[PDB]
Amino acid sequence: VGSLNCIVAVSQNMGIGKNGDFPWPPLRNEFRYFQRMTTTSSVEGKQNLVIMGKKTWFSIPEKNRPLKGRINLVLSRELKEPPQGAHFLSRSLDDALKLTEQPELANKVDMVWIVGGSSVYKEAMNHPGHLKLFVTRIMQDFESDTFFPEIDLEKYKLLPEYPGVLSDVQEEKGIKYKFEVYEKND
Ligand SMILES: NC(=O)C1=CN([C@@H]2O[C@H](COP(=O)(O)OP(=O)(O)OC[C@H]3O[C@@H](n4cnc5c(N)ncnc54)[C@H](OP(=O)(O)O)[C@@H]3O)[C@@H](O)[C@H]2O)C=CC1
Ligand SMILES: COc1ccc(OC)c(Cc2cnc3nc(N)nc(N)c3c2C)c1
Repeated sequence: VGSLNCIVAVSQNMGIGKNGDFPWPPLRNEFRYFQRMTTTSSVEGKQNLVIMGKKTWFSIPEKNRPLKGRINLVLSRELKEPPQGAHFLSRSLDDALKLTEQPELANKVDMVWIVGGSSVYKEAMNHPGHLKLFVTRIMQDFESDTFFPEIDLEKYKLLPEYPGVLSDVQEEKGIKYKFEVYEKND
């Protein structure tokens, strides 16, 4: 109902996963960042909705599923019902978005966050209108089996800054990374 946003951590080789996991060792503050960003609602009494593919839901450890304080929606054409812990199941990105507009969640959803995987990212990226990409650039190459789609710089503008997102290069476990925000409106 508010903003449509994507959030991803990508290596310099554009990788996002490896055998059901993140291609690098776990970054606990990257994660804290991901939690803070998708969890905070710019409006009282409203909650954010997170959309993810089926493989993304199964890659999150059980202890962490469902993502707390958010409406969790899984995308699948094969599941008959939401996985255990999940709140909604949709068969496509359009229906996930049309549901937002159901008087049910009428006034319950604030921002919508696309949290993975590839398939779900590309399709949000081609979705017309206004969208923001929140990209954590992991500054090294990592052997990966899943990639993030190409960012069209003719459509996406990298922002010079954004409220609540550090602009300095971070370092954890001896790997460097930085946070970026891209905006579109076609
Ligand atoms: N570094 C990072 O930020 C992130 C990394 N990841 C990682 O990426 C991998 C998961 O990636 P990926 O393989 O791309 O998986 P996805 O999570 O996108 O799972 C794909 C499944 O989801 C369903 N689905 C996906 N897109 C759609 C759609 N548009 N409409 C309907 N159903 C859809 C389909 O399910 P069905 O087959 O059941 O139809 C499809 O098989 C793991 O490695 C995970 O750890 C994930 C998120 C962020
Ligand atoms: C251990 O907690 C996990 C493990 C795996 C896992 O998804 C692959 C997640 C979810 C997770 C974590 N950090 C992220 N970090 C960023 N920047 N973007 C994401 N989309 C993201 C996601 C979806 C959380």
